[PDB]
Order: sequence, then structure tokens, then C-alpha cells
Amino acid sequence: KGSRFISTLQVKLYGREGSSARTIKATLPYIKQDIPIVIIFRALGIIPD
Amino acid sequence: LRFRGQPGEAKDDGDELYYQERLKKWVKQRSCGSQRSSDLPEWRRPHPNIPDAKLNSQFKIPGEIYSLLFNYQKTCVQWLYELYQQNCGGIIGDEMGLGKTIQVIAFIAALHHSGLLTGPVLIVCPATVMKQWCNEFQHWWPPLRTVILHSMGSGMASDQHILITTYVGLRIHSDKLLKVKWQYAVLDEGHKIRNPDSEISLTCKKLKTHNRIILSGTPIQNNLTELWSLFDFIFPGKLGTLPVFQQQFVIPINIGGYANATNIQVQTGYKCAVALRDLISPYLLRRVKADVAKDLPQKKEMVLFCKLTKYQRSKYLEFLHSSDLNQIQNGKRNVLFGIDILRKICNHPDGDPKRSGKMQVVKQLLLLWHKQGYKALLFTQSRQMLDILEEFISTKDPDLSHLNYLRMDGTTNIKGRQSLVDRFNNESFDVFLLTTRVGGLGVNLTGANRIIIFDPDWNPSTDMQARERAWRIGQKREVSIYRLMVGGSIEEKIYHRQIFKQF
Amino acid sequence: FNMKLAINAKTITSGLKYALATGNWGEQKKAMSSRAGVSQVLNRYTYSSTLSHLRRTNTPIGRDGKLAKPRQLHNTHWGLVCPAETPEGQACGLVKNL
DNA sequence: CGCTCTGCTCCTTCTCCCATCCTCTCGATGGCTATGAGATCAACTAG
RNA sequence: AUCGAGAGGA
DNA sequence: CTAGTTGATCTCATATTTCATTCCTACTCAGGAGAAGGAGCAGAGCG
Repeated sequence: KGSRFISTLQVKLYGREGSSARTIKATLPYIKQDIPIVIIFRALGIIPD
Repeated sequence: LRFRGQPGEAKDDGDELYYQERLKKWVKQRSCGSQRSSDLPEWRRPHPNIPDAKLNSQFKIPGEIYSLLFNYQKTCVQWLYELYQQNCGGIIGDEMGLGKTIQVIAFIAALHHSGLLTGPVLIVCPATVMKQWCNEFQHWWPPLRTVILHSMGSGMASDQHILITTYVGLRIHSDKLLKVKWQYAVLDEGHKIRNPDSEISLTCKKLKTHNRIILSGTPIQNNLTELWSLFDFIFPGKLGTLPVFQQQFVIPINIGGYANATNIQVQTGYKCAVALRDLISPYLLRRVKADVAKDLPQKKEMVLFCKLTKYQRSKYLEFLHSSDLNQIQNGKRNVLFGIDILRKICNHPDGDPKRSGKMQVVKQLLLLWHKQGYKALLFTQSRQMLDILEEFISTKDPDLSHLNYLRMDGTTNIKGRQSLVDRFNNESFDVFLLTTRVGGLGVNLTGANRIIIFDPDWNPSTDMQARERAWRIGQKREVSIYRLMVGGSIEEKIYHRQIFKQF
Repeated sequence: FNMKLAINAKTITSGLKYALATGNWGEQKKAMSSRAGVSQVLNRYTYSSTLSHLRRTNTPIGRDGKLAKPRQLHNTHWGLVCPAETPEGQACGLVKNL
């Protein structure tokens, strides 16, 4: 739209299920921290599991 | 560092030490016999000058100088006398040619006798002006010990009453001679300093004493733009200093005073200027020619309207189109040269006068006056142009230099310079090319009948100074000023810019 | 109005001109997104010398000291570019031909 | 056995470097104040 | 001229 | 020998103000490898 951005969101699968892969965090636009998807769902207006 | 090396520098050391101590060259040339403390026993016998101000009851200024003063000078000196007694400064705004040096001296005469001011007095003006004033101080009032501070080593060595020096001398060593027991100080024409951003302005400030006075041929009506810096000296404890004014009055003056294109009026800026200006009533002294100029003609003036030729018009525009000054960026050499180049399209171009409307206007006016038998001045602010104009009237049209053309170069000393002035005023010469700066010098060419300005300065009040020389009292014939302005060119832009200063 | 438009006209006309002329598509002030690999001149020695410009493709670079994976022929290149037509050396796989 | 102290292990961040030699072409760009006037010093010259 | 950029040769 | 005069070179004041702002990234792949530096942790002697 006169911009394109070709920006990106990153989804990080933390290694192996033995420890770090317990969760997945995402890199969001201008956000200093990677954030767990369940937090993101709350932000998305989604509560029920 | 000298070509001769240390053998030559050893000689230099000789004279150097002598300048600091006693140089026989100096002793013989400017010391022994020149009203020194050992000479004054012989000179004060001719001039014991008994101060009527102290001698006789109810007197303020001593007759020896007071009777030399003109009635109006007598009045002004008495006013200055009182300013000293009030411990305050002032502006001696007497109009040019009326005389102020003697007023200072008359005042001084009273200072060291009725005022008991036996200590040092500081007076500053140009070197050739001091050659004159030195003799005047020496022959007008030698009871105040004469000390002439010309040079550093030898000048400073005379650490004793009245101190005579120059502006050049101030740059030579005033940083060392600060507050040298000064009991009174006065500077000549204040506009020898004028520039607010100069080191002279800083020097002027440095020259601090009990009572600080400045002489000037100007008024305080609307000259504040630069007077603000003179106030540093004259009124340090009456009005304040320039940097104060820069915030106190200058801000609203600059905002409205230039006919602001938004919401601010000139009158507001003016009112601020008024608030400062009108404080200087009892400190402003002014002798006017209303009671002096009893025999002179009408000060006439006009502007010529010369149009550009096809050649000239095309080329000054072509420079602007092809040079691309705004991508070069502004304030650059060729950009700034452009300011002059667009004028040079008619002043030069490099180039017979048939290609210049201005050269043709001058041609026609001088040939008219050739038959009229009128003496005439040409007015130009540039040596490159002084010679170009001479080539115009000698290699391009010889007959114009054949109208008894005359001009001062400046390398000629005052003896020759004076004869140049006399040559033009007397029938010997009929045409003379003049610059504002020699107008300042004293080139009083009242013999002129008509004056053509080929390329003036960028300020009407400086053009005035040259005109005042041409219009000196005693003149018997009317002289009209012809400003040669070229329509459509940068000369009109320049014309309006210099008007904005006068405006 | 009609003054700022003149400024713009010069700026556009000469700006676009200049940028392609230098072969850089950024601010032109320093290393501003060079596109030297895009801007060049027509090689005129024969008929096919111009056809060369048609088919040559400017690929993205792997800096210096890197070739295979990319450059190495991938079978998705089959039918799209001609695997025989590649320049040798630094350009080995840098330039492709349709 | 807690306190403390210390040494041990790990993690994270930073920093510098891309063969030799040669040939041609293009090209952009530079490249930005003054102003003479005045004064004093040196050098030559004649009395 | 001085960099920079691009191609070819060993 | 020295005073006079005149050329040479260096350093300086007095007018235009003039005119606004310059601007963000849009961001793309960009690497290799090894040192240096901090951070936290665990256990040994001490209180």
C-alpha cells in the first residue's frame, strides 16, 4: 500500500522438550520481549482453552 | 626571523631594547624638546595659562581656550564640564566640520585646575589626526604634562599627565596599558568604532576610567543599531551594555521593526527603541549648523534610471541560470561573486562601453557638462573600478579624461593629497573620481557643480559623508547628486537594501 | 505554488536521472543501497551482444568467498534458465540467463 | 548445619578478515569570499 | 587528476 | 652618514541579512571463527 514492509514475525521453538521447548515465544512488532502465545491469545480477545 | 640572520637581529635587539628604554632616534625625533617634563619649564613660560575657572569666581572654563571656542562650543564645553562634575558620560554629537577637539581641550584646561585633576587623561584618534592634535595639545595647554603614547616600548615608558594616542596604538598595546591612572578619557568620532562585533568595541570597553566621553558627528534619533556598542563606554552605568540591549530592546525591534509579514508591528519595535533613546537627554550635546551654515546652496539629489541592453540583460540572467548557485550552496565564492557579477555586467564587463548603458549615461552627462563648463565628481567605491572607469575615459573614450580628470590613489601622502583637493577646487581641474573613504579623509570638493555616482556604497548615510564634503559651508554653487542605478539589475536590489538601512 | 513546483521538477528530472546514472538507488550520500548490479550500459559488438543483456539476471549476492548453495544448479532451475549459460569466476551463478 | 567465601562452569558478547597480476570504460566532482585602504617598515638615494 | 563502480585476461 | 621619499606587504572596518531547517529508518541478508568478559553456581572451610 505504498509500503510493503516485507517485515517479519518470528516464532521460536526452544530446543528440546526436556526443558526449553516447554514453550514457544514470538517476536512481535517493536516489542522488546518475546511473548508466549497464550498471552497473545489474551491480547487477541481469546480466553477459553 | 630576518634575512640577515642573528647578526641583523642583534641590531634589532639593540633598537628593541632602546625602544623599551631610550632610543636616541626617538629621543632626537619625538622626545627631547617635545613638551616633556624637562622641557615644560621652558614651554610653560609662554603658556602658564592661568585657569580662569579656578582663578576667577563664577568661571567654569579658562579664557585661554574658552575665548578660542565659538559661542556654541563655549556652551557645549560648559555642559561637558558639568557632566564631569556629575560623574557621568555623554555624547558630543556636534555636526561635522564645527570642531570638537578644542572643546575637549578647553574642558581639560578646566579639569586639572578647577577640578584638581592632576593625573592622566586619555585621548584617542587616527595617527595623522594626532599629528595635528599633538601640536594642538602642546600649544594649547602644556600645564598638563604632555605625554604622547605613540609606540609600545617607548610610548609605555612614559608612564606619567595627558596621554595622546591612536586606535592603531590601542591594538599595538592597550592590553598592557589598562586603567593607567586615568582621571578622564575621551574617544574621537564614535563611529571609528561603530561595529558592535569588533575587537575595537571590546577594546573600547577595556578602556575603563572615572568619566568616559565619546565625540561624534551623528545623532541618537535612530542610530541605536550601533550606538548600543558605544554605550558600553559612554554609558556603562547609565544605559548598560550591548549584550544587555541584545535581549532588552533588540529582540522586539528585530521582530516588528522590519515590517514583519505576520502579526507584529514596527511601532512596537520602535517603542522599545524609544524607551532607550529618550533616556539620553541631559547627556546629549549637539551643536547644529542652523546657526552656522549661513552661506551655502541647496543640497540637491536624484536617482538616474538606466536600463539594461539586450546584451547585459541576457548575461546577468545567464549567470543566474547557468551557475546554479543554490546547489553550490549559498554564501560560497561564486555565489557571493554573483552578487557583484550581476553589478559588473554594467560596471565592466571585461568590453567597449557601447555594451554598457551606464557607460553611455556617464558619457552623455559628461559631454553635456563639457559644454556647460561644469566641474563634476564621479563617485565609485572600488580601485578595480577606478581604473576601469579610467580605461573607459582613456582607452575607450579619451575625450572624457580630456575634461581635466583628477584622482587620488591613497599611496600619495597628505601633502600630495591636499594638493589634489586644491587642484580640483581651483580651475586647474574639472573632473574628479571620489570614494566615501577619501570623503572621510577631508576631500571637500565644493568646486564641483554636478556629481555622478557610478557605484556608491551600500548605505545612504555614508554616501552623505562624501556629499557633505562636496557641500561644505562657503560653497557658492548648487550641486545635484545623480545616482546611476540600473533598472532590472541587482543594483536595484542593492538600492532597496541600502534604503532599508536608511528607512 | 509555481515556485516550489519548479524546484520539484528539477529535483525529479535530475534526481531520477542522476540516481540511475550513478547506479545507486538510495540517498546518494554514501553506500546508499547500491544497485550497480542493475545499472549498466549496452554492450554493442554484435546482435547477440545485446541479447546477452536481455537474458542476464542480477541475482542477490552472497558477499565474497561464497558460491555453491546458491550458484550450484538446482533442479527447479530446469526449463527456466539455461544451465549451460553461466559466466565463469566471480560471476559463477551470479548471473543467470533465461 | 547455616554463613560465607571462593573457585568452577557456563553464557554472552565483541572484534577483525576475505589470492595474485593485468586490461579497459565511465564518471562525478571538485571548486569556495569579501572589499581595497591605511599605516608602517625597508630600501634607495642625494646632500 | 583522485576515488568509486562494473566487465574481460593469467 | 644620514634624512627624505617612496614602494612593498600585512592586516584591517563598514553596508546585504539571507533563509529555511537537513532528516529518519521500512531493514535487506550478514559470516567465521575464536578470544574476553561477565554471571551464576556449588562446594569447602568457618561460625
